[PDB]
Amino acid sequence: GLDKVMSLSSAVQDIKNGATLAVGGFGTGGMPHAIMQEIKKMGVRDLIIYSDGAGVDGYGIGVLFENKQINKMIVSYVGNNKIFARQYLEGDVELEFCPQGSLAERMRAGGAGIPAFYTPTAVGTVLQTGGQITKYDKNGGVLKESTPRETRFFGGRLYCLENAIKTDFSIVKAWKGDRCGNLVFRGTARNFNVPVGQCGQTVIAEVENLVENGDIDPDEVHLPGVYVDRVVVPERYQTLIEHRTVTRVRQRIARRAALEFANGMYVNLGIGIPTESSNYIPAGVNVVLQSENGLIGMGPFPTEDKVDADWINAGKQTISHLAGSALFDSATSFAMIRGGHMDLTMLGALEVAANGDLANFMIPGKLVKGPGGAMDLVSCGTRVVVTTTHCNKNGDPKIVERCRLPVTGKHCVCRIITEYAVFDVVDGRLVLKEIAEDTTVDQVKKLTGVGFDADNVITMPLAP
Amino acid sequence: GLDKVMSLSSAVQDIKNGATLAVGGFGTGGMPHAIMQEIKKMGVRDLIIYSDGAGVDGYGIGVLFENKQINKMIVSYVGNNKIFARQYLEGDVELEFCPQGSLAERMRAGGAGIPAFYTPTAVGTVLQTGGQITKYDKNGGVLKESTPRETRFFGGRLYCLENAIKTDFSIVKAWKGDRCGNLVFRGTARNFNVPVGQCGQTVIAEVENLVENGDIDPDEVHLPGVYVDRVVVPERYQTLIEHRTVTRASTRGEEVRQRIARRAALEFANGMYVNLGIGIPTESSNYIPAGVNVVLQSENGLIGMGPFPTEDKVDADWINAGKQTISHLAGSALFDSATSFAMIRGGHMDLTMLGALEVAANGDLANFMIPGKLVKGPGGAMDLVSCGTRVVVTTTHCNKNGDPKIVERCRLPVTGKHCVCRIITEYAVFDVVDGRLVLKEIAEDTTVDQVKKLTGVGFDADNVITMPLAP
Amino acid sequence: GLDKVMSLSSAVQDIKNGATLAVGGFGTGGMPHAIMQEIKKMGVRDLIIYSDGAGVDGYGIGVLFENKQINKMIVSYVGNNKIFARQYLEGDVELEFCPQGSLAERMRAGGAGIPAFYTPTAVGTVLQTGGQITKYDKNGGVLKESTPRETRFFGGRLYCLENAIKTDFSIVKAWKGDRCGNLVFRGTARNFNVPVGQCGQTVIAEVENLVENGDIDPDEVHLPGVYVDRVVVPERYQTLIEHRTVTRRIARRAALEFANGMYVNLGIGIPTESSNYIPAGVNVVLQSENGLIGMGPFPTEDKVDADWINAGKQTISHLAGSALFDSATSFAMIRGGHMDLTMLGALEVAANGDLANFMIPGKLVKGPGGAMDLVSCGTRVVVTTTHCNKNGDPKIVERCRLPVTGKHCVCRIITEYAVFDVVDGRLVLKEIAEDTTVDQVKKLTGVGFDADNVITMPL
Amino acid sequence: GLDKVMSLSSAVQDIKNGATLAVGGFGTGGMPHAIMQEIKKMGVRDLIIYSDGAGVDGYGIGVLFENKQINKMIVSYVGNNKIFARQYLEGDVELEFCPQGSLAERMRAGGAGIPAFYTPTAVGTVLQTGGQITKYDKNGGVLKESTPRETRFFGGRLYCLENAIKTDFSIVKAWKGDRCGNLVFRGTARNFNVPVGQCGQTVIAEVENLVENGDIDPDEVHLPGVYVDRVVVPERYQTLIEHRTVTRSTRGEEVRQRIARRAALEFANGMYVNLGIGIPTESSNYIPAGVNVVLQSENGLIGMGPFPTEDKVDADWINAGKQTISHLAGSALFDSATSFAMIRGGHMDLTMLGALEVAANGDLANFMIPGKLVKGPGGAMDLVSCGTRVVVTTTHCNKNGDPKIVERCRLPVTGKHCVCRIITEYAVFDVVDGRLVLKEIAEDTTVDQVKKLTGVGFDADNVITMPLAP
Ligand SMILES: CC(C)(COP(=O)(O)OP(=O)(O)OC[C@H]1O[C@@H](n2cnc3c(N)ncnc32)[C@H](O)[C@@H]1OP(=O)(O)O)[C@@H](O)C(=O)NCCC(=O)NCCSC(=O)CCC(=O)O
Ligand SMILES: [Ca+2]
Ligand SMILES: [Ca+2]
Ligand SMILES: [Ca+2]
Ligand SMILES: [Ca+2]
Repeated sequence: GLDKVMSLSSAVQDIKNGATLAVGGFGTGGMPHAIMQEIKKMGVRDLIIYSDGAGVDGYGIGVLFENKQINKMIVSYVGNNKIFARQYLEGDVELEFCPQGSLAERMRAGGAGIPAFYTPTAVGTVLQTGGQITKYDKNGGVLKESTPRETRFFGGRLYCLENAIKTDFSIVKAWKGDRCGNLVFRGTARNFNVPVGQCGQTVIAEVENLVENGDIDPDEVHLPGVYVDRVVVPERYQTLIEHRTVTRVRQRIARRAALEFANGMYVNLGIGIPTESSNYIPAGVNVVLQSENGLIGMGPFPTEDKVDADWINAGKQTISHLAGSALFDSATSFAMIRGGHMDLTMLGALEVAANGDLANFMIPGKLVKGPGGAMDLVSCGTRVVVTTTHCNKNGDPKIVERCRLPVTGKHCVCRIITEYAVFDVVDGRLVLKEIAEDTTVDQVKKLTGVGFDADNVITMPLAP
Repeated sequence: GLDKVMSLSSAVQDIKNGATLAVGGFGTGGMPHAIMQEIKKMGVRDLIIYSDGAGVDGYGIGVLFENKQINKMIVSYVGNNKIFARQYLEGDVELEFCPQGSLAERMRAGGAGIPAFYTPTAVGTVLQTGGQITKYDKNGGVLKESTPRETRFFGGRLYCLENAIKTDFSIVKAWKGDRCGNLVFRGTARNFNVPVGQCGQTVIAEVENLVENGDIDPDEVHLPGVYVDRVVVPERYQTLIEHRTVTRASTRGEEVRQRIARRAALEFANGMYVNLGIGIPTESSNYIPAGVNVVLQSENGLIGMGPFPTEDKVDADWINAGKQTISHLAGSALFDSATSFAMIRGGHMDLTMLGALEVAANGDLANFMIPGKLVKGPGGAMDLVSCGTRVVVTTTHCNKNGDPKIVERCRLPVTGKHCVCRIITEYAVFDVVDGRLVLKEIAEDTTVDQVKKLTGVGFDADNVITMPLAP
Repeated sequence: GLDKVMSLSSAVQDIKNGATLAVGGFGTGGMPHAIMQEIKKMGVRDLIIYSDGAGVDGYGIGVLFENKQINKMIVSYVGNNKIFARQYLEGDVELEFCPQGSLAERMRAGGAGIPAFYTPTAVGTVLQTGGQITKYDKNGGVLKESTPRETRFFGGRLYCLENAIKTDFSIVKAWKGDRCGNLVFRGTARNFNVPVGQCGQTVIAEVENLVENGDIDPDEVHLPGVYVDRVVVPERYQTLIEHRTVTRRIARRAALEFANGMYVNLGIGIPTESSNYIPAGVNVVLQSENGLIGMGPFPTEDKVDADWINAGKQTISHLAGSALFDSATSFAMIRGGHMDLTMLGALEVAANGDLANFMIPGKLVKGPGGAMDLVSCGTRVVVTTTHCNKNGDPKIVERCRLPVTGKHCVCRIITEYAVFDVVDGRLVLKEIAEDTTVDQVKKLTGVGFDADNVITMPL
Repeated sequence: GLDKVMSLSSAVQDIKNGATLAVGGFGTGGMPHAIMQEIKKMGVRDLIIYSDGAGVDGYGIGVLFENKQINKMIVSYVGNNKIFARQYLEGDVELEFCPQGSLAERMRAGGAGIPAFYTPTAVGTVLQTGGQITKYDKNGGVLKESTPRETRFFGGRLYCLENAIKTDFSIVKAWKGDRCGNLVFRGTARNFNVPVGQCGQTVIAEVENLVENGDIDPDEVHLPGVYVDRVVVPERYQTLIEHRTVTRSTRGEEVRQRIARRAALEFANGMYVNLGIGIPTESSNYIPAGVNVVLQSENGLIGMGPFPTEDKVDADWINAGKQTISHLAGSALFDSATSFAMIRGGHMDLTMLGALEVAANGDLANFMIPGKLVKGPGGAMDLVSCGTRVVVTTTHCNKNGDPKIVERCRLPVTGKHCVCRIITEYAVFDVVDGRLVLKEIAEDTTVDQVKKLTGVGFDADNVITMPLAP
C-alpha cells in the first residue's frame, strides 16, 4: 500500500527554529537518539521539547544542549543529565515540570481531539498553584515562574484542568515498523512513544527493523501507521544502558515494609528503599510489581546472558520479567495508576507530615529532580506507605507538623515506616503503632517533629 | 503466578438486582454471549447496561430482554433489535443514547481516574440540549427525557463535557486469556472490550482460549491482567454472524447511487486515510482510479479494511461498522474503540464521507429524523463529523417527496455543526465556503436553473463546470 | 468638590468610528435622546450599541439608523421601531438578541470586575445554541448566526455562562445630577441607566436638572458620581410617550390564581391590560420589569407621566407601598424567584408546557425581552392569548414549531377556555367548562392527559 | 397595601436549632441588635451565621455567644469580640473567613438567582487554596480546615469561583420601613442590609420608624418590600458607638507622619481613593491645597469627611475602622454589593494600605498569620486585586529589624502581583517587571543603609532625594 520511508536528513529538514517537538523515550529506552543526532547536525535553535525526561549527557535529547539548541524543556524527570541541570540553574534553559501521568495523557489528549481533561494529580502542589521557577537570570535570580492550573469540584473532590499538548513534530523510536508506518515496540521502550506518536503534526519514527506492509500481524501493531508520516531506518546502534544491573537502616526499614505486602496485590515501588522491600517478601506472598514506564510482572535483575536495554525499570536499571507479565504504554500506565488499580504504592521521601502530606521531588534551588510519577502515585486512592530514615542525613526530623519542602502530595500518606517507628495517619494526625529494638518511645518523641496521640503501641516486627 | 479462573456460575453469582454493567462487543463481534446467557439463568433484574449497542434478538445482551431483566440501556446504537424496540415503545425499558466515541472514552476515563473531559462531539445536537425521549409511559406518552450536557469554549470552539462511567461489573470477551487475566483479542472483536475492561469494579472475562501464565508474549497483551478479576472459559461456541457478506447497476435509483459514488471517488487522493459510511460513500471505494492508494478505517477498530471476503475467508471477528464481514489488506492495524475514536476525534482521517437526511449552507448536517418519530441512535456519526477535518456528504438532491435536502438551516435534529465541506449529489457538487454555498459542478442531465429549483437555498453560481465521473 | 459638567457637543466629540456604546433607557423612558441627537449631528459611523431596545423611529437610538451610523445592535427588544427591523432584514444592521436580565447583569458585571456569572435564563433556547439570525445579506439570506453560550450544572440544574460587557462609552439620562456626577432618576425611567452607568470607560449623563454639590441628599443618590465622567444639561424637551393610556384582563379564569399577598409579574401584551381589572378586595402587588412594584391601572388624565410606564410602554399609575428599583435589581428579583406568579402573552404554546412567545424567524422580529428570565426562575407561570392567530390557526399545539422561550415552564391555560397542568413532566387536565365535554378538549391539538379527577370551572 | 407587621417575639419564634442566618450590619452600624437580643431570649442553638463581622461583646451577634448559641460564623472580620475569640480557640465555634466583597456579592447572587460568579479576589491566597484553620478541637489541635475554591482563566487571568449564599433567615435593620416592608436605611448603616435582605428565605426587618404604605417616596426605597416578610418595631434604643471620634509627638509618630507626608504626594486632583486606617488615612491631612480627592469607605460612602464635631456625632455614619465620621458636599451612599462592585471593577484611582510584608513580586501580606492572629481578610483582598494602583505605606522594618520588604512573602499573602509602589520612612520603591526599583531615599539615610534594611536586591541606579508634603 503506502510507502513513507525516507532518509534521515530529508525526514527532519522541515524543522524550523522555534519549533515544538514531542519526543518519546524513558531515560534511554525508546529514546530516538539517531534522529536527535540529525537534529543536532542541522543546527536548529530555540526548540521547545516535550518529553518524559531529557535523556542523558551525550545521548538522545541531551545531545541538543551542547550547542544550546533548546529554549524550553517540558519534562517530568531531569535524571542523569548534568548539562540539563546546569543549563537550567544558570539561565540558559526554561524548565517546566509536569507530572508524568499528566504529560502522557496531555499528549494523548492532543492526539485524540480532547482539548482538556481533569485529574487529581498535582492538586494543592506548587505545580497547580504556580510559582515554581521555570527560568533564572544569568546571576541566579528568578525570571519566570509556572502559571497556575485551573481547578474544579467533581463529587466533592478537587481536580486540576490539564490542556492538550499538540506539537509541530513528534519523534518516536520503535523496534519494528512497516513502510506505511505501523510500529511495534519491545520491552519498556514503548512508554511515551505511543502518545508522543499521536500528538505531533508531522511524526517521524526511527525503526530498528523495517519490514514490508503485510509482515506485521495487524493484531500486534502498537501504533497504527495513520499516526506516522515519515519512517526513517538509521544505521543500527546499541541503545545506551545507564545501569547495567545483573544478578549472579535502609534494609531494616525495608524488612518492616515487606510485611505490608499481601498475597495477590499489584504494587508500585519507588526507586530506593521501596525497591529493597521487594527482596524481603515472604515466600508465601505473591505480588505483581508494576513499573511506571510500562510493565507489570517485573522481575529481578537478569543474568548476564539476558540483559536487554529495552527492559528497564523506573530507576533505569536492566530488569527481567516473570510469568504472565504484560507490557503497555505510558498513557495506559498512568490510567492504571490514576485509576486506583494498584493496591499498594511505596515511595521515598525528603519530608512527611502528620497532615498526610509528603515532599519527595525537589529541594528548592539545591536539588532539581522533577515529580516523575510520584504526584500521580500519591494522588490516586491507593494506600501509600512512605519508607524513610527517621531523620535527615544531618540529623533533622523527617516527620513534622507541616512540610517545609515543596509537597509531592496533599493528605495522601496512610502509613509511615521508619527504622525506629511506624505511624498511621489518622483523621489528619499522627498515631504511633510500632517501635523496634532498645529504642523507646521516649526516644521517638524527640527524634520526631510532632506529637502523637498513642493510647496503644506494639513492638516492631521484621522480615527474615 | 495468579489464578483468577472460575466456573461460569461462580463468576456471576454476586450480581444483584439493580447492578450497573458495562458490556463489551460491537454487534456480536466480541459480545460476551455466554456470560449473558448465564446472567439470564440466574434471573437478576433492574439491570443498567452500558454497551456500544443493545445486542441483536436472541444473542448477547439481547437475551436479557426476554424476561425483562433490563431497566436501562445506555447505548450508541439500537439497529436490529426488535424486542428492545417494542419494550422501549411500551415503557418497559429506559433508553439513553450516547455518542459512541464519547461512550468509549467515558468508560476509559472511569478506569483512568479522570472524572470528566471535553469533546466537540454532540455539540449543538439534541444529545447536548436534552429532550431525546428516554422513557415512554405505558400508553405512548413521554415519561422521561435526556439530561443535557454542560459545554465550555476552548480556543473559540465549543466542546461538551463528558463524565466518567464506572460500573459495578464489566463483562468482556477475549480470544485468549491467561490465568492472571491478561487478554488478547482477535480482529474487530476488540472494540469496546478494552475500555469496558477498565471501568468496572468487578471485571469478568470470557475467553475462547485459556492458556497458562507465561504462554502470552508480554509484548502482545491487549488488556493487562491487573484489570481482570474473574476469568471464565465457557464451552466453545460460534460467534453469530449478523451479515454474512462475501465476494464472488441494474435499476434507475441504483444508477443515481452509482453516479454519486462515481463522483465521490474523485475526492480520494494518494496517501489518504478515509472513513466511509455504509452506502454511497462505501460504494465509491469501488471506483478509485488505479494510481490512487487510500486506506479505509473502520470505527470498530481497523485501518486497512478491504472488500467483502471470499466464502473461504468469512470471519466473525472481522466486521465493519454495518456488521458486514470484511477482509483486510496489507498494512492493516487493529486497535480498540477508545483509540479508534481518539484517531477520529483528533482529525487523523484526511477524508470522511457519509450520507445525510438534510445538509445546510451553515455546513450543518442532519442524519436523524424528527425525534419521537423513528429511533436510530447516533452511532459514531457525531464523532465522525466533529473530527475537525474534511467531511464530504454524498446524498441524493431531494427526498422522494420532492422536498429539497440541501437547505438554509436544518429543520431536522443536527448530527454536527459547521462541519460539511462538500455536498455531492446526482445533479451537483457544492462547496461550503465561509458558511455559504458555492455551486462548483452540475451533471450532464441538468442546468443551473433546475439546480436552483431543486435546492432550498441560494448559492454562488459564477464558476460552474460539468461534473466528471470515475470510469 | 468636582465639576464634570460639559457642553453637549464637547461631551461627545471624542467618540470615534467603531466605538462601543452602552445606552440606558426602556423604550423612550430614560432614553438619552438629546445625546443621541448630538451623536447624529457629529456623523460617527460603525457604532456597536448595547441597549435594552433601540428607541423608536425618530427618537433616542432610532435617530442613528437614519444615516446608517450603526453596525451592530445588542438588544433584548426591538419595540415599535420600523427602521431597525427594516435595516436588520435588509442586511444593513447586525442584531444580536440578549435576554433582558442577562443584558442588565452583564453590564453590572463589567462595571463590578466580575468577568462572568451564571443564569438559568435562555438555557435550551436558540440563544444558547447559536442559530438566531444576527445578520442577513442584502437579499434575504443568512450571513451571521449568534454564537452559542457555555453552560454548567449547579445543584442538578443547568445554567448559561454570561460574559461581562464593558463598552468605550456609556450614555445615560437622569432627572437630576450634581456637578460631581451623582444621579437621581424618576419613575421607571431609571431602568438600565444604573448598570449602563457602571460599565463604560467614559460615561456621559444628560440631566433634566443640574444642582450644586451638596443639594442631593447622600442617602438619595441612585448612581454614585464616581461612575460619571461628564454631565451634559440639554435644553429641556418632552420625553416621548408611545402609548398615552388613561382610565376614562387579569384573566376571568386566572383571577382565581390570585391570592392575597402575591407579588405578580405582567409581561408586554395582553397581560398589561389586566392591571386595569384587579378585583376590589384581593390585594396583590403588580411588578413591572422596567423597575416597579405597586403598579396600578392606567392613570387619570391629569396624572399621566412619561417616566411612569409599564413593560408595553403604556403610561401607568402606582399604588401605596410602591417601590422603584433599577433593571439589575428588577431581574435579580425575578431570576431569584421573588415573584409568586407570572403571566405572559404568546406566539404559540405547547401541550408539554414549553412555551414560545418571542419571535418567528424572518417575519415577526420582536426579541426575548424579559420573557426568557420570567419563564426560567422558580415562579409559577400562566399564559394569556387569543385561541388562534389572525390566520385562524391554533395557538395551542403539541410541540412548538417556533423557537422556545423556555422549556417545561407553563402551568396555565387562559385563552377562550382554560385549565391544564403539568405534574412530574406531563399535563394533568384539571377543569372542564360548564357541563360540557372532555371530547371537545380531547381533540387536543397536543396530547393525552389525566381525566380521573376533572371538575367544573370557577370563572 | 400588605401588612407584614408583627411583634418581635412571634417573628423570631419560627427560627429552629441549626438554622442558617444572614445578618446585616457593619460593626454596630446597621446591626439588628434587638432581634439578636430576642434570638437570645428564645434560646435557639447550633446557629450558622453569615455576616460582615462577628459583632462586638454584648451587642448584636456578640450576645449569642454568651449561651453558646452559635456553631459557625462565616464573616469577613472578627475585631473586638473576645467571647468569640476564646470560643473559636477552645473549639466551641467554627470560623470561615470570606473576603467582604465576595461575601456581599454571594448574598446578592443568592437573592438574585445566580448560583455562582467569578472574581479576582482571593486568587493565590489561602482563601483560594484551602488550609485556613476553621475549627479547633478542645485542646489546641486542628479539627477542620477550609475547603479550597475552584479557579478559572478568563482573558488570561485567573479568577475564583464563588457560590451563592441562601440562608433560612435574613435579619436586617433599617431607619424606616412601611407595613409592606419597603425599607430606607440611613448613613453607612445600610451596608450589608441590602444583600442580606435579598438572600434569606424569611426576612425580618427591625425598623427604627414605622410608617404607613404611601408614606415613603417610591423613588427612594432602598430595599423593596417584596424582599421583606416580617417587620418589627422594637422599643427605641441607642446604637452602640464603638469609637466616638471627634474633631475639635513621639519618635514613633514622627516616622508615621513622614510616611504620611510622602504618601500625600501620590494624590492628584479628581481621584477617588480608598485609604486604609492608619498611615494612609493620615496622609489625607497633608494633601497640598488645590489637590481635591474623594475618599471612599468600603461600608458604603464616597465623600467621607474628617471626624464630626461633638454635636454631629452619628452612629449611622462610621468608616471601615468604625470611627464616627462626617460627610462632604457631593457625597453619596450605597450598599455593600455596590461598594465592592465599585472597588472590584477598578473605579478607585488609588488604593493605599499598610502591610505586614511586601515582596519584590508586588505580593502583599497583611491579613493573617497561622495560629497567631485572627482578624480576617476584611475588604483588603478586594481592594488590592482589581487593577487599581495600590500603594503600600509602611515602616521599613519590624521593630526587631527583620525586613518587611522581601523577595517572597513568608506570611500568607493578601494579593498576588498587585502592589505598585512602596513608601517607607527611608525609601520609595516601584515594582517593575516583578522586581524592586529604588526611586527615592530619605535625606536621613543612604543607599547602603537601605540595602541593609531591606531583604532583597533592587535597582539603585537613578535614586533621588525623597520629597515631603508641607
Ligand atoms: C407579548 C407578545 C407575545 C405580543 O403578544 P400580544 O399580547 O400583544 O398578543 P397579540 O396582540 O395577539 O399579538 C401580538 C402580535 O403577534 C402577532 N401574532 C400572534 N400570534 C401569532 C402567530 N401564531 N403567528 C403570527 N403572528 C402572530 C399578532 O399579529 C400581533 O401582531 P398584530 O396585532 O400587529 O398583527 C410579544 O410582545 C412578546 O411577548 N415579546 C417578548 C417579550 C415578553 O414576552 N415579555 C415578557 C416580559 S416583558 C418584556 O420582556 C418586554 C420588555 C420590553 O419591552 O423591553
Ligand atoms: Ca500526521
Ligand atoms: Ca477490581
Ligand atoms: Ca470612567
Ligand atoms: Ca421570602
